[PDB]
Amino acid sequence: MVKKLFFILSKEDKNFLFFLLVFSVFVSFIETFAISLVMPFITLASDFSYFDRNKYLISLKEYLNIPVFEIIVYFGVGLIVFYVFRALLNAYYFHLLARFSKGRKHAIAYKVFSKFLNINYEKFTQKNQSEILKSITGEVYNLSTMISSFLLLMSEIFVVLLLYALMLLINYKITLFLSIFMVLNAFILVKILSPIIKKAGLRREEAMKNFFEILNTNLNNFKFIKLKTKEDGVLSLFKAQSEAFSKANITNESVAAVPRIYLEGIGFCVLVFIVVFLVLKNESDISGILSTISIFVLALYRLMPSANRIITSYHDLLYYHSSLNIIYQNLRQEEENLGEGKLSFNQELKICNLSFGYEGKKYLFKNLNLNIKKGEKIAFIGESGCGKSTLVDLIIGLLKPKEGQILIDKQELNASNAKNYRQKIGYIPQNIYLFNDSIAKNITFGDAVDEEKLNKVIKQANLEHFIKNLPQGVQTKVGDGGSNLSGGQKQRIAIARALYLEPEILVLDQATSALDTQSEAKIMDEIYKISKDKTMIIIAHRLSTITQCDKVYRLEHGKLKEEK
Amino acid sequence: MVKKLFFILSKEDKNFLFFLLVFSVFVSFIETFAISLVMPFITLASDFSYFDRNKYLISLKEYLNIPVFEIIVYFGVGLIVFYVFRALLNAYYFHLLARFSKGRKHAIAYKVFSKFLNINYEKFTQKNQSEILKSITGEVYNLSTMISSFLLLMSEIFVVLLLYALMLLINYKITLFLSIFMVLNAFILVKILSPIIKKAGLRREEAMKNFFEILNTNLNNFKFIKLKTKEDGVLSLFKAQSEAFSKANITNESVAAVPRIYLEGIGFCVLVFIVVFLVLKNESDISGILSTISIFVLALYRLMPSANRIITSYHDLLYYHSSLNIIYQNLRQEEENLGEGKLSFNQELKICNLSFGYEGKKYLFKNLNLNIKKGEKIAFIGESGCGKSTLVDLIIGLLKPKEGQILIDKQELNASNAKNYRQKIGYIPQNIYLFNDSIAKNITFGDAVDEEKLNKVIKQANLEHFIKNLPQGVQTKVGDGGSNLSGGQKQRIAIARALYLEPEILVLDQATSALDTQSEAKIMDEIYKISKDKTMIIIAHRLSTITQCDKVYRLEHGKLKEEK
Repeated sequence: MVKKLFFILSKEDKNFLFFLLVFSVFVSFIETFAISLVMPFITLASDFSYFDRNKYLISLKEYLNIPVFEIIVYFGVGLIVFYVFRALLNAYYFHLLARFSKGRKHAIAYKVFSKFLNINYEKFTQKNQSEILKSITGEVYNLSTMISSFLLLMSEIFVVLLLYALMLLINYKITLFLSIFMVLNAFILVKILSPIIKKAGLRREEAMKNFFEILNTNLNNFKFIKLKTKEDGVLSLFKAQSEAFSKANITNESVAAVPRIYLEGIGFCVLVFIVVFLVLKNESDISGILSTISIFVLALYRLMPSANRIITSYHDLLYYHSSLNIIYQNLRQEEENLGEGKLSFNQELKICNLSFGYEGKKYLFKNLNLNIKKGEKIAFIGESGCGKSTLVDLIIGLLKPKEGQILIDKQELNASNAKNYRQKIGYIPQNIYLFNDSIAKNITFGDAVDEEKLNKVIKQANLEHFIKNLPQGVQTKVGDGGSNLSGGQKQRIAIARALYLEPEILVLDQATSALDTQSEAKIMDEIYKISKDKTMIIIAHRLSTITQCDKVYRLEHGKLKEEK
Repeated sequence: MVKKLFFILSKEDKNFLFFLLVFSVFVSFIETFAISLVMPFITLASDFSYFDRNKYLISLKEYLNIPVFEIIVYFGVGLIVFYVFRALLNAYYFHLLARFSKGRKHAIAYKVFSKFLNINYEKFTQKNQSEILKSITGEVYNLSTMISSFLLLMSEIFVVLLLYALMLLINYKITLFLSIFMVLNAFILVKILSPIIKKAGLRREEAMKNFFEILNTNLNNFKFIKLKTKEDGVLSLFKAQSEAFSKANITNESVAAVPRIYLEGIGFCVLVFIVVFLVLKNESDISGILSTISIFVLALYRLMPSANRIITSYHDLLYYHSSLNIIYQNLRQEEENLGEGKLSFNQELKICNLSFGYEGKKYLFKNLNLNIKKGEKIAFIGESGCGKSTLVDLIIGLLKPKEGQILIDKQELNASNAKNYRQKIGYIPQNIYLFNDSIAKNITFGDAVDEEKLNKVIKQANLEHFIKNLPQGVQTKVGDGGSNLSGGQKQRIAIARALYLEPEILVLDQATSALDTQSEAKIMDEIYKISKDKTMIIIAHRLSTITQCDKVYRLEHGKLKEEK
């Protein structure tokens, strides 16, 4: 269970979080060397005796150094300097807890999250977005506040063993009491209150997952649920998650408080009964139980949190940790920074012996071959998602062939020159999930504000007649989905976001002119004269727009053939 | 600032959280009536004197009730019964804190979140989804754990005033000390450590917002960012948020620990000055500072949390609270449960004098009139969003007219019979945000597993030839939006999710046959013979599919006219 922790925190985090245990264990010696001087400076204060008594204090007052006045000044100064050094120490030794916690929360989580970008786009498109986003958030904060209390458990147990090595080793009666009354409540809680708490924590984790994913599942299609506008759908579905997260979070945060209450109870009690046993021959009182009780109460309060944080973090480590590190070996070991190489598309692009499929799956290409010289302007009139959306995307640079090759000018561009060709093609998705911004955003997307490129693309895009019509112009709001940036605008901004990287493969990969019909007529002056410089791919199961193509591979069952 | 709190918690929560203050203030009298007996039972224990001395104990031992043996048994029993009643009370009086906190977290938040479903779909579509989802989550947990410590501040101040009303009212010297040393650190913290902490909290809130929204902004278009596959984009953008949330969360959680450290510091220091000032002839001492110091330390620890929780919750209440309750008066007061009425579409549907726009805004219709008998099968070659999506939607059942009326069989269906007509039309969005499920989900969506309806629709939908081709069939996993649930699959499932509510207005509101071209040829046997029973609306800026329509209102600048 603790493997994934030293497996998530790299050498940097390991070194700096291994020294932290030393800091907390060594500062417990300060909070037991400056805090266990209280009795001495309260018992040497009334009366001014003590130094004319006992072997130690009489062999110390016989050091003839001084009297009993300047010693109080010196001791008060060393105690306020010990307290001031204790606090000056506590600043950085409690302000590093947030560096470890919120650090990994907002360093590790980010690194591993965007680490899921080196993966093949297949499985990245074979897992719900709700699942991905719900994970990269609450689990991060949870395991962050769960890691930063699982290293305060050993410091307090070592400080308790170190408090017992002097006040119970020593002391003998307090030895038996600190080895019987600190282990008699160690099984009363960590066996009876542990399991049910763990189960509550797991139930809470599943509840959180379910909730997040469901709500985001009602989020993407805000419309059909407002088509019926069902308070049925809305209230009931959201109340599944509402009441679930309610009962779960509440039960968790309540059972989490059971520990400290039971610790206090056992403390004041296990005082009472043992006090009631021996009441017929005393006939003396003394101390010895004072310091013992104060120390065992302090230690009990310092291991109660160890217990609770254990119960909850044992439910939080099973959640992420594995699911966040294991999907980082089939996804980062993938198309990561080319492969120290690149290629050129001066000749043709041949497919040759395709044969691919999904992660299930059933093959659909099965030894398929085709070629296209750099400028052929091909088209694929087939089955879409069983033809178009699949074969054309496979033809891009993503989705490794299950038996193919694909050669750009006779160079074998497999998982090698991948990055050096991925950044060498267009897109234009017509139904593009544009993000709220200002017209020019995205447009250039990840380029820049090249103006000379911005304006030129804007005029190239047959959209200058609605951009000049805009209110703020190139900085005109877009909203998001709709958001006038629909087909007409959306797809203009799409061919434009596709002209922003320029060369050299203009795949349709969407809709033959998004929506409008004069668009295969008005963006043909962009699709057939402007775009007369390169190699264009077409996802047209329609007509018209392929009035300037050359190869029309019809993918029947179960192979392609450029009918033309 | 505390207005929105009694404005968020309804009468139920108000009554049950008003009694909580009484419970915590009255149990402080128990934790000061059972905890302040310690001295008495430790000072009457050594020696067995005391009762043969002092007016009180000698007038109490002269009660002749008993001796000094059975009294210890009785007192130990009442102390273990007071402690046991203290704990038995602490159970429910610490397990209601999670009921108030996690309750409103997972009751109030849900209620108000889905409360945003009664709103007009206009502004619900004029605000980013990232903004909506990032709010309905972290802000909920934050204000939940922020509310459940803002009511523990008055109980500890009232218990401190009640501890001072007996140990400092009384005591006189401890009166002056409890009115000077509890107010001298009350401005050292709540003026110097308050402001910067508040600013850190707000900075952290903004950071959290920015981060969440940004990451969700890279989430929706996982493709173009994998088109360039930019570790530039990925790492840099995500690192803005990473380092931001890092510094913010860490600074917040560190400065949040400043209070208790400074409280301890001031405590031991002040004690040191009180022990170092008067030290020129002592020789002899007493108590009076023991109980005083213990009590002021306990109270200081119990108001330190008051201070910190104040500093953070003052930054968390400004976040939600307002933004979560104020958008519940223009959004719930809206189309909420019809208006005790309904209507019938036995005659025609007239528009008459549209003239609508938005909240911006520049009108688009400008006095527009048109009518359509129930079965006309109309089409709008406008431009969508501004004509199709607009007119179709507006006259659909959403987006209140800015000057119109719309009559279904002469009945004025404004904001009244709305719900009784919203649940009386189709949809089919072609590019439908399909969830991750099993073919039949959604299909029926919010209906049921009507089988006789399920199978019948499935065969009606011209998709039986790919459903029978599926692996798990009607329970075939839909990937995401495909995967395999492609254009044909999506739009088949769309016309099908539209046939699931059946009658009576079959709007296109998307794509003239989504993608495929034999689809206006193969789903015409669904669009022109099956769908020969009702009134169909068409969002076709294309051709073909409107080979069976009757009115083709072309919306030029700036009005419509059924050219036909």
